[PDB]
Amino acid sequence: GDIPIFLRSRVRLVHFVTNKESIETRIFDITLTEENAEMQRKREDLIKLN
Amino acid sequence: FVIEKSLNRIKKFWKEAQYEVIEHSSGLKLVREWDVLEQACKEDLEELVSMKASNYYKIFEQDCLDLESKLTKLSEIQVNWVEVQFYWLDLYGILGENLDIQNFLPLETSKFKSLTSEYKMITTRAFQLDTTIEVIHIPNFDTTLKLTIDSLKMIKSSLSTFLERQRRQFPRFYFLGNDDLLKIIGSGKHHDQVSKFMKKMFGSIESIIFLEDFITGVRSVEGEVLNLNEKIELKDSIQAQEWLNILDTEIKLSVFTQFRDCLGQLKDGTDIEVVVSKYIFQAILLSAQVMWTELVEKCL
Amino acid sequence: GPPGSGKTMIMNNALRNSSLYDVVGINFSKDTTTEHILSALHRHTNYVTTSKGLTLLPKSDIKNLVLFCDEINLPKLDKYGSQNVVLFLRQLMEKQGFWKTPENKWVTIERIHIVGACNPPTDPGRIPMSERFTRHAAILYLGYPSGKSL
Amino acid sequence: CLYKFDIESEQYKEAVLTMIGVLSESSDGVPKLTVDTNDDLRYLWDYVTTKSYISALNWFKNEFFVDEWNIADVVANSENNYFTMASERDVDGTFKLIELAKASKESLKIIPLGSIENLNYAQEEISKSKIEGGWILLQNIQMSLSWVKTYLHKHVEETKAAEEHEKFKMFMTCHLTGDKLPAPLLQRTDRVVYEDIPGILDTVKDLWGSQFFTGKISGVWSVYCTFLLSWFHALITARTRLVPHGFSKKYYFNDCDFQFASVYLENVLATNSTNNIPWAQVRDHIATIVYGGKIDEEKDL
Amino acid sequence: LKNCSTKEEARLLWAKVQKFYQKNDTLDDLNSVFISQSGYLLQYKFEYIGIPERLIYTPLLLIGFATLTDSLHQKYGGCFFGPAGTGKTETVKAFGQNLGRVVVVFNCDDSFDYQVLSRLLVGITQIGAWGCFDQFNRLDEKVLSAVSANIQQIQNGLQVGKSHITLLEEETPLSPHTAVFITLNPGYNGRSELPENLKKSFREFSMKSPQSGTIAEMILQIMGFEDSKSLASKIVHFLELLSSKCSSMNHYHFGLRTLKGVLRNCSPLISEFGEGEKTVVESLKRVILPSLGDTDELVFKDELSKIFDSNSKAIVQCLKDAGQRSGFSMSEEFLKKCMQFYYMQKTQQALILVGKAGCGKTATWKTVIDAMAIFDGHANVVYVIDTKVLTKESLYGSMLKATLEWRDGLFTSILRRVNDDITGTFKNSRIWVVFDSDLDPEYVEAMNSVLDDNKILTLPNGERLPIPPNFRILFETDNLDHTTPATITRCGLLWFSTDVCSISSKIDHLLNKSYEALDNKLSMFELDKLKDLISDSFDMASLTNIFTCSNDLVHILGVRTFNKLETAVQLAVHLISSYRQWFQNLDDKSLKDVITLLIKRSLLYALAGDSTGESQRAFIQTINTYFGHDSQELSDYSTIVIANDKLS
Amino acid sequence: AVPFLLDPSSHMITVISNYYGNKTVLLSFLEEGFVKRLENAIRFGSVVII
Ligand SMILES: Nc1ncnc2c1ncn2[C@@H]1O[C@H](COP(=O)(O)OP(=O)(O)NP(=O)(O)O)[C@@H](O)[C@H]1O
Ligand SMILES: Nc1ncnc2c1ncn2[C@@H]1O[C@H](COP(=O)(O)OP(=O)(O)NP(=O)(O)O)[C@@H](O)[C@H]1O
Ligand SMILES: Nc1ncnc2c1ncn2[C@@H]1O[C@H](COP(=O)(O)OP(=O)(O)NP(=O)(O)O)[C@@H](O)[C@H]1O
Ligand SMILES: [Mg+2]
Repeated sequence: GDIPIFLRSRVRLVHFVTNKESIETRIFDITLTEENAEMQRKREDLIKLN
Repeated sequence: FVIEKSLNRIKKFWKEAQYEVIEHSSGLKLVREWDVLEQACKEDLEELVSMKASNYYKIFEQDCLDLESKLTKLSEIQVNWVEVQFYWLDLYGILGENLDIQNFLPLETSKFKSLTSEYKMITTRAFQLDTTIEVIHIPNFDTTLKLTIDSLKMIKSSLSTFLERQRRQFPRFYFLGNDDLLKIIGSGKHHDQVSKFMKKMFGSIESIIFLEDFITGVRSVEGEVLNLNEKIELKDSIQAQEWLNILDTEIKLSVFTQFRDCLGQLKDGTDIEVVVSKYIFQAILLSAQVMWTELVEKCL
Repeated sequence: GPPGSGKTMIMNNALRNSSLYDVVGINFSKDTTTEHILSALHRHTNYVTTSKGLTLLPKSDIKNLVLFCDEINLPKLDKYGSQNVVLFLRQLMEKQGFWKTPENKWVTIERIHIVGACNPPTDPGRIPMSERFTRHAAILYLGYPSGKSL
Repeated sequence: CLYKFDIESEQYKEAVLTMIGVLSESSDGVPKLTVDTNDDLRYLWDYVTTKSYISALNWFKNEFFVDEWNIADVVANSENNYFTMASERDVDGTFKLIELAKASKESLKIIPLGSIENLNYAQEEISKSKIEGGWILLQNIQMSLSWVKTYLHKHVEETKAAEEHEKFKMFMTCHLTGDKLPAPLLQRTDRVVYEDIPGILDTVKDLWGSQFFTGKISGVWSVYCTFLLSWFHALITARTRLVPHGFSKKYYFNDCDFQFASVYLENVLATNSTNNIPWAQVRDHIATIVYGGKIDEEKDL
Repeated sequence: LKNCSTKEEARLLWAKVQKFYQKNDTLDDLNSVFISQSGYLLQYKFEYIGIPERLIYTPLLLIGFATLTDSLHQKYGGCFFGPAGTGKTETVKAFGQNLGRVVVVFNCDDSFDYQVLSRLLVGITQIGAWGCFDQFNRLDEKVLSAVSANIQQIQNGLQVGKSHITLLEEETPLSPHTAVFITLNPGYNGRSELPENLKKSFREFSMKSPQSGTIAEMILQIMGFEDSKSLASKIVHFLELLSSKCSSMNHYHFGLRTLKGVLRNCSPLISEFGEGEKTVVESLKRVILPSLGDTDELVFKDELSKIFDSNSKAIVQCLKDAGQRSGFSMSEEFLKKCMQFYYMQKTQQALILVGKAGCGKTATWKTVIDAMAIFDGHANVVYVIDTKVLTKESLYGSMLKATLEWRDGLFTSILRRVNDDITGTFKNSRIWVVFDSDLDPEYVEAMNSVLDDNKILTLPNGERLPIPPNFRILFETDNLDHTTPATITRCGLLWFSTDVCSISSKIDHLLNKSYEALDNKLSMFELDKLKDLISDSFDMASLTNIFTCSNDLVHILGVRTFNKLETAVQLAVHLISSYRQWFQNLDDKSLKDVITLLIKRSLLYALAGDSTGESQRAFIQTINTYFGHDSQELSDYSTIVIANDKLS
Repeated sequence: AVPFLLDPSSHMITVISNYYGNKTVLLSFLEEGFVKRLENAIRFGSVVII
């Protein structure tokens, strides 16, 4: 879908999508979650305990 | 005040509200332009519901809610008022006019008259009010319409059922369809108006031959004439659905007769040319076919 | 012709110049109706009933009335590819009359000429006009002056 | 290729690549031949050069080096209540799904969808079997398909609480060549393809088998004739797999054909004498009418 | 059977044909006649058939009878598929006839209501008739879905033996004698198939090779003339040639349906012609030719000669009268198209006339109409509607939203004048509604019921106006690309390949018109002198080269030469006649020079007036050079001037 | 400036909806009465998604 150039300039456009280009990222997450857990956990709570 | 500004304008709109009206041939005054107010009411209602979101709305909630309750009851009657009209109009052509058809349906008609008169009174008072919103204050308006639409639907249903039960007595009627069938049911006085339809329920046969008391035969779309053995006797008052069934059986019986007569002639060894003059096509054909088969059988 | 060719300048000039012809200005739009054209005429015209030609639609006086459709090729095409408003100009030109749409009765035009101006179908926004219309009008190309003229 | 080309050498790649290109009509040429460093590849080219194509193709599968997962292995191992198994019309997986059912946890329910009645009983027994837990099988779902869009599509979808119900599995038989099934409904279910293609002798045995269960409505000659027809069916049936060799197009010959062919035979047998002559008009009916009726191309006739 | 080698061969061949047997046993006579084929038996229902047009016996029709009898034996529906131009529906009909049944037929995608389809099906199951769905392959998703499901309810119930069945949310009883047949026409994708639900309840069979030859032989044989076999082969082979050699065209049908039209339209010509090939030749060029174009006409003629060799005076003298009256010249072509039309109008109720702008399509039907009025004495009422000017609402009519009141449109109102109330007499006259504009699927979809065999106009309120035979419909249009193939098969088609008229003839016609336009408001003294001046001032020999150089040139918004003529003549005439008053005292040389100047100018504008203005100048030189050298030369700015206060 | 959310499956539309609760008012550019129903949301402070 094509929006007017007028909208796209004025507007902050965000892609929530899985384009298959998201796979590289997502299999790493799974890989890391299942391989090195403690640094996936302490990847997540990095802001929490801080 | 973001609110009173809107509420005033809904009111200002509905005090000038007007249905356009043109009466049809006799009695009931119809309304043109339904969708306009059905929309505008739906739109203003939505504006009133969403108003409840406002933070300054709390104190004015009453003055809003009263308007909501009034418009909501207009909507209740609009939804009904339109279908009452639509159904009635559709039924008037079938019921209120033609005397013969309303004759065999004393009942659906007997109800239609009363509904009509009542719907006439209520509408006539309604358009005397010179405003549409005012309609909500008419005693037994909403009730009248709901009773009316329900009753009309009960008639429409009854009619549909009546016809479908009518076809099942002479299933060929399923080829006609409603309009023409009603013409047959009513014209069963005359018997001559049934002839038109004999292409549609048989297709082989075009029209039907009378001695004015009795039915002597039929004539096919080709122009062939099939004379029945037994002429079909008719009395001044007799249902079509009966003698039509007698006819349908007698044309088959008649074809069979011509078949055996002609075939027996050919068996006795008359020339085919002799026969060609004296019988209808179908009979002399099956004759030739059966006899042939027998001959080329022994010839084998 | 191209822009600045002088089409609108010269023809409005010619028709305003002579007393014998008066103009009815119309600017066709890619959305335009037959009913715009008719209403465009109704200020300068009057319907009459004449047993000779039945219903007639002449100008309100004696001298002739010329309808000028500027940007005449712009009106759009039906899904099936036909622009009715042009075919209507055609019906006027070939049959010298038209059906009055609501009442189903034949109208005959009197002392009304149809004339138009436009840019070549080659340009964007312009639509092809059928030879069934254009056969009835003489077509003149109009272009930039001799430049010595300029 | 995707894997090895990464792991293995450039001479490996160009060899496997040229060897594939030979299987295709892409190019024909001898691979860079390394000696015993790559054993398997010499094993592959050996398949390509001796013109045995099947084993050449499944070289990759056996060098892929896996255990393939049986229908049984998918069904049992998979956690989901919904399976659609498509197949060519040539074969149906009902008889297999029966045996897979008897083999584990019983509960075989075969629901044909013929009628309005078969459809009501379908959706009655669905709502019944999903509370009770039995296996429910909807045969050739494609024929009712306006039913699926309205009822089934939403009735699988709108429920994620179907897992909260007992151990219950709904099977849907599909056809690969046939009307497209709604993409969301399909993705919602575990998909499989039923490929199992009987031998000719097998098919003859199974046809011949289904017949003696009918008792005897016929004499001794009809049996001989039933025998022949089983053979004839098995052979035609087989020829359709051949595709351009044998039959020009894909033709499907169902049980409807076999029934009609045998019905004709019983008739021509009952109507005539015990002489062996009637065979003249037996061929022509089966060839031109019964079986060959379906056929538009004169070659195939 | 005679020529069979062996007694066994005879029995086989005997077994492939329908045999008609009669039980001498009992009462219940109507069940006493049955049919044996392939060793399967079928009883004869005695429904009255009349005298239908009976199909020629060919082995394909017999095999079709065999597959159908094979199916019904087990109470499966039979189904036919195969390309358009064989026959299927009509084969099922004859199959019904042979067993003494009238088959009811549903033509599909006829814009039919599902209600009427449902209802007919209910009738057929209760009655127990045989239904046939013509072109079942095309039906809408929801329509086909529902009809199909009902057909399985029926077919299933027949196999099972149910006394009553349930369908569509309607319950009905079921006659054991009910049956449903289906014919399927192919799309570009390949031969159509039954929806999955019915695939198991039917038996599919192919209709392939119609055996056009044997059909033609026997039909030619019942007209009983000359060489039935020879003419058959030559005619069939010839249509075959026509299909092979002539260009592929969307609307060309050389099939068995066209061949039958030839054999049947061959019959009337027999009276004033012989029964020889000559009649066959005449029938062919009457049926085939009108549709064919430039090349394809000469192909028809070339391949016609290669195979078989080769109201006239009255009508042609009336046409000549009609052309002579409107100012039209009678050519080979113009007369040709007129005659083609005249013979079309007798057969075809709706006619389609196709050709480029300025073809003379209008001139043709108007002239042929006018000449029939002369000839037949039947007066003609002509309504010319430019179609796409009006919306469907405006043309056919419409209904008010609320009050459900009907209002007639243009077409319906002028139809009502004809039927419901005739103050005068429309009885003895012919009416012609002419649609001048481009025809699109939508408008004919509305009136396709008119074009139909139903001959009734269908309005949304269900007013169902019948249509008399006095009522004839014309479509004159330039292109057929967007019309329905069905609209064409319903109408007759008259194609205009080239202009009906020679360029000089049109010029001559225009001049006549311009002269007669003057004849009303001017004296005969001036008219004679001037019309002599104009006509003899320019000759076709000069002009033809000019029109030819006009053809080599760049025309912005170009109109072909033939159509520019109207501008040419009318400009010239009016221009010359504008100055008529100064010709009394004018010298004899000077005028010819003046006439020539006024004509050169008008000929310039009418031809090159749409050119670049550089090209205008080049074309002026082309006009001076191709007319007389002595004749007054035209210049860019050249003009005639006359003095203010005095004549000069 | 106004966010423009893009997802092929719109789970994000129910994310915003879960965030603001009942407050969310969902409109479309293709629906008929949209123009007014926007005028309603905007005046009384509803959270809009188009
Ligand atoms: N002799 C002239 N006298 C006056 N103005 C002239 C003359 N020649 C050219 N022009 C100019 O030409 C222009 C006229 O453009 P005009 O033809 O009226 O628009 P147009 O015909 O509609 N072309 P287009 O824009 O494509 O529709 C003006 O700027 C005039 O000043
Ligand atoms: N054996 C035959 N004898 C005489 N006419 C035949 C025979 N077979 C076909 N025809 C004619 O061939 C034409 C084909 O028409 P029809 O039977 O309607 O074709 P269809 O396959 O049923 N539908 P369509 O192919 O689209 O026209 C008709 O004019 C038939 O009369
Ligand atoms: N036979 C003829 N002899 C001489 N002039 C003719 C002849 N036929 C037509 N004309 C002239 O050439 C013109 C051709 O136009 P017309 O007869 O209307 O055909 P047409 O195809 O209907 N034009 P159109 O409706 O735009 O497609 C006529 O208007 C006459 O002026
Ligand atoms: Mg014309």
